[PDB]
Amino acid sequence: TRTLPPGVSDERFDAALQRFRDVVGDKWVLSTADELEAFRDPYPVGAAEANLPSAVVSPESTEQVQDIVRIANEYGIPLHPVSTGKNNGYGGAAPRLSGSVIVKTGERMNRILEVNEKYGYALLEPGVTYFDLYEYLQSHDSGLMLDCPDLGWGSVVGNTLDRGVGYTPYGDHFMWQTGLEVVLPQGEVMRTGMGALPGSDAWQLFPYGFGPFPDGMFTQSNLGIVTKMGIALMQRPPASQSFLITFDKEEDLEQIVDIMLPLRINMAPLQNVPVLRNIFMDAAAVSKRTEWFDGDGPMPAEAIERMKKDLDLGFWNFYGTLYGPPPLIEMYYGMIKEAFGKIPGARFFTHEERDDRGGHVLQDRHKINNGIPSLDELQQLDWVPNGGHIGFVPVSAPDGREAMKQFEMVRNRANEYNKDYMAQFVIGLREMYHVCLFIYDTADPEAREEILQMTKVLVREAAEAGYGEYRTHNALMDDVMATFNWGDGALLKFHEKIKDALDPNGIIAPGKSGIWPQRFRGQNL
Amino acid sequence: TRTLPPGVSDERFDAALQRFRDVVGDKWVLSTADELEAFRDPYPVGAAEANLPSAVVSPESTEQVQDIVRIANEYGIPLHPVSTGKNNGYGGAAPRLSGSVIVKTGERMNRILEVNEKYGYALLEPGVTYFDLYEYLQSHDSGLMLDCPDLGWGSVVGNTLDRGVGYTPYGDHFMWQTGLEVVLPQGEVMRTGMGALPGSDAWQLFPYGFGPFPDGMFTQSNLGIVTKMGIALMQRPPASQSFLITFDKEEDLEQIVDIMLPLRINMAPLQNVPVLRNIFMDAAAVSKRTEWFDGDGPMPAEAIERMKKDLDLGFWNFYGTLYGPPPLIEMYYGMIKEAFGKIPGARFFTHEERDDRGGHVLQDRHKINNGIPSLDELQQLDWVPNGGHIGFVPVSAPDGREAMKQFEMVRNRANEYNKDYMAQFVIGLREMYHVCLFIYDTADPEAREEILQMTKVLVREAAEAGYGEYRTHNALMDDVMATFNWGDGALLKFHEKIKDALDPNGIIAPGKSGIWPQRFRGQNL
Ligand SMILES: Cc1cc2nc3c(=O)[nH]c(=O)nc-3n(C[C@H](O)[C@H](O)[C@H](O)COP(=O)(O)OP(=O)(O)OC[C@H]3O[C@@H](n4cnc5c(N)ncnc54)[C@H](O)[C@@H]3O)c2cc1C
Ligand SMILES: Cc1cc2nc3c(=O)[nH]c(=O)nc-3n(C[C@H](O)[C@H](O)[C@H](O)COP(=O)(O)OP(=O)(O)OC[C@H]3O[C@@H](n4cnc5c(N)ncnc54)[C@H](O)[C@@H]3O)c2cc1C
Ligand SMILES: COc1cc(/C=C/CO)cc(OC)c1O
Ligand SMILES: COc1cc(/C=C/CO)cc(OC)c1O
Ligand SMILES: [Ca+2]
Ligand SMILES: [Ca+2]
Ligand SMILES: [Ca+2]
Repeated sequence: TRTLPPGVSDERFDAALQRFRDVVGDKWVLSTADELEAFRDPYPVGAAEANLPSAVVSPESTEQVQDIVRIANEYGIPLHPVSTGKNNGYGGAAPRLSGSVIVKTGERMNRILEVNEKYGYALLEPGVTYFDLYEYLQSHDSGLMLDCPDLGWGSVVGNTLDRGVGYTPYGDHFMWQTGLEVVLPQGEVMRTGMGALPGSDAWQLFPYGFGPFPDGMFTQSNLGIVTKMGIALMQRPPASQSFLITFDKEEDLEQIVDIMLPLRINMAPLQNVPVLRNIFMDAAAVSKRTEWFDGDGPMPAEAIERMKKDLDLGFWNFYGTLYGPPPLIEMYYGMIKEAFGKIPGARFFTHEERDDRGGHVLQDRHKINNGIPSLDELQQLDWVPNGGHIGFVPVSAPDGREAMKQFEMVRNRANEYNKDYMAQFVIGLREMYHVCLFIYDTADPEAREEILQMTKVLVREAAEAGYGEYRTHNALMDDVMATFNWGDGALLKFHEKIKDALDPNGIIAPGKSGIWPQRFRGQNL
Repeated sequence: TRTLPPGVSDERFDAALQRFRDVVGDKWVLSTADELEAFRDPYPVGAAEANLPSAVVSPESTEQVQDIVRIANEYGIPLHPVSTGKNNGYGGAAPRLSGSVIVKTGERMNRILEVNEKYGYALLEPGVTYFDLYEYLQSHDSGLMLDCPDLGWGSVVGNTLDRGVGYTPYGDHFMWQTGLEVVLPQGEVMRTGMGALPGSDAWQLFPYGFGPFPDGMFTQSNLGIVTKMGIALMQRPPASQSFLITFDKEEDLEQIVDIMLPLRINMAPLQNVPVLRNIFMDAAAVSKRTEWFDGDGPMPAEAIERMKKDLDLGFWNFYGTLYGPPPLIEMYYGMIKEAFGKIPGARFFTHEERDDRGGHVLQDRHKINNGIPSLDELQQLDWVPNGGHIGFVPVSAPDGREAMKQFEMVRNRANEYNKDYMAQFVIGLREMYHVCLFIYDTADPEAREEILQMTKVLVREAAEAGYGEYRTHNALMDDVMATFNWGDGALLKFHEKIKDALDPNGIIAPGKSGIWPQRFRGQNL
């Protein structure tokens, strides 16, 4: 065929593409199947085609984004805005609504607009990756550090707008977000916070501004195209130390979480964001499945014990990092060794104590936790051939028995659909993100379908136990919004009413987070 | 004359009140001149009458709130929701729009719904004062501590909904707000975050839920009536120590702020929210103006010197608190002494070192910063007869020169309108609230008119320098919103579209933060 926006003829789409070319330059409008292939989900879900873009437009300026949005309103073209488009696990760059035009802001709006060393912040355009920001801070001998997710090729801005997270004390990216500039769905531009007071220098010093705080309405959202975003940057501490605790039993998870909470809730001695990764997650970072089990179905217990023995890891591996003067590091590490020492079999290693293959993960977290971006986690996709992943991430109370129950519910479905269960518990002050990566052969349509069906059952199963996900893939967005339905869907009704108010023609990423504007509500897609 | 809602007849109002009576009980609907006098602004601003309530309704439950809002929609009666209604300095309980009915949620909805010791949170109704919650924590041998403003008789919820602040590490109340329940302007009820997932234990554990993050839109806002709100509660540390640094010269302000920033930006050694108060603010807390000066206008230099000598305080007095094991306190306090000691005339005191009258402020801060509510600061209102105050609170970069120019700018105008300039800088990580309390004789019409015209001038002057206010009085909300006018007022136009979409009848607190629903837009008020 040719992929087209819903309701839009071949003819009117050709016209609108030429309007875009007049705004951005012919170079920067892609509309052919060979050109669009790189903007498909690199980790596709389900057997069938889905989430197909009709074109890709790369603007160079806030002004060009306005003009793009005006043209889109004139023609009823839907727009999916991305920064770097690296949302792998949740859809890649692909739109939720098939036929949408991707607006890749970060291809050319990729400039670092300010890094302020005195007050510790940055003012960024969407194309700035973590690597770009790191090389800038290194170049200018900065005293600041950034906060990055596991992979460095994403966007500081784009990750924030999906409320992603990293692992330093500044790991809640949306919390340290300060000021943004946004083009609203009919082309008007707006600045939040002290940016709305012209001549203020405090756009990136004071988040709230005056009046209703709106910045949160542009995260996991479709109320506009963000063109600038500010973010706080932490001073680098004078030293740091990273550590691993290996735990032998699957059932250790309960005592691990329970001892952790008192050590974490006051942000000391667990100063950073700890991660609790199972042996499958760690083995996937350093080895192929076939090294351990070349056979059929779920991995047997003896192969698991071989994994743990060969890598000298446990079933549960705790990674953390301490910052500050060396005496403060010694004391805190002492408190952490005494507390988790009560769990029989716990073994402790610093980042200076492990140079084997099993310690490759520890060395990678020691980078990530010190604001040094990395791609070594890509090695996880070599667990199986042509590997891809989807993120199933329920929220869990920092309680041992609730975690244990989430672990068991998920592994039981994992086995049923013949998929390994790799887990990374990402631990905040009072909440945990229970990251379930399902790694699968993207060239196998049967595997792709099992992944769709399995995660659709897990969304439902988790919700029936009172567990929701914080973030999800294009293919699960409707399902996941449907679980947040207290008061006969009051939350969704709220978002719809606001969407239709700011977006009367229904242009911006329809269906993002399950939020469709009037003209699409009631169809399949 | 009877105070009536705009456009509502005497007969339609009387029917509407009776319907209110059928919902909450006849006891809980005040409407006579005598019953209303107590709900007028206790610190009135300007000579003229303004902000008059037409009635006060006191609901017992969320369901009654819903019914109140439905009746209001049917009769076009505007509703000013408040919790305890002690927003003194900003209007008290008085509505922005005269003729509004106050919905005082806190009078009967005053119950603590949950205090969770393990995860450290509260779930509260709007009527829970800081004293009430402190009493609960004391009776239950709680290991938690709250965070309170200077006056403990206000609402934890209400203060949060105006983005008020306290002085412990949890001093940013909105940040630690986690979950709320709200009756939207047409009577439907909604829960944010994990509260939207039926059966989740995580409403007060994970703030964001899924999809766009809305809770900020209900702060300093008129998009609904809030009926429940959660907030995180910090663990009480094993020890604390408060301290006072006195600085001799007016001109020291610049050096105090510039030495302060590097000790504050990493939240250590300045772990709490330091305040920097001037000698008038400290004298007003412990003495009357006439103890220093009886006569003509601004206070002369000899008299200021008498206050400093008699109270053993400086012109600028810096108050902080340290928390933790005594080794840590001592380390941090040694760092604070070594840095600020570089300013000639700096003098240092811990809370155990001063039992004189000048030390009463230090001892009050020592309570506040340890989560112990107080009404001692009410004494500042005895500076002059029939004392009242208004909060003019521009935001400042944490920069000595910026602080100095704000100080000079406000003092010049204070002099010009024959008022004393009481200052309390409230110091965040990257920003300062420059609290300018103007204390005045509320019974004197010319004094009230001076307050109105001086602060009108100050809003305009500050914004011409690139400064805005974080919070303001009823009388200044249109002037302050008007300064945030980047891109031809994009911010206010964004808020009005949301306002008109969730409040089609224009019911909830019209004019709050200068946001007026369409049916009032264009008129005087
Ligand atoms: C092995 C692996 C590990 C991972 N680890 C982590 C981790 O530790 N933490 C984590 O957070 N994620 C993690 N992820 C997920 C993903 O890699 C990152 O979150 C990634 O940074 C998101 O993609 P991005 O930065 O390119 O954002 P984008 O793809 O550019 O944006 C994501 C979404 O935000 C919205 N958006 C983006 N830009 C705009 C804009 N200008 N205007 C409006 N809306 C916009 C759109 O909805 C878009 O689809 C991991 C993924 C994998 C496969
Ligand atoms: C001497 C002095 C010192 C002060 N110090 C401080 C200080 O340190 N910190 C500080 O923050 N303030 C301070 N203030 C300001 C004020 O006294 C307090 O902030 C006070 O706690 C606010 O009043 P309240 O808690 O009763 O809230 P309320 O008056 O009950 O509510 C405040 C506002 O929030 C909104 N609101 C409240 N409840 C609801 C609801 N249920 N639904 C919808 N909207 C709602 C309304 O717009 C309402 O007017 C001070 C004032 C004085 C005079
Ligand atoms: C903490 O959030 C995430 C962490 C991770 C961590 C992956 C490491 O195996 C992945 C994600 O999406 C695919 C996330 O959203
Ligand atoms: C920090 O916020 C405020 C502090 C204060 C502190 C007053 C102490 O004199 C007052 C306010 O409004 C009147 C505030 O909004
Ligand atoms: Ca338990
Ligand atoms: Ca009923
Ligand atoms: Ca300076």
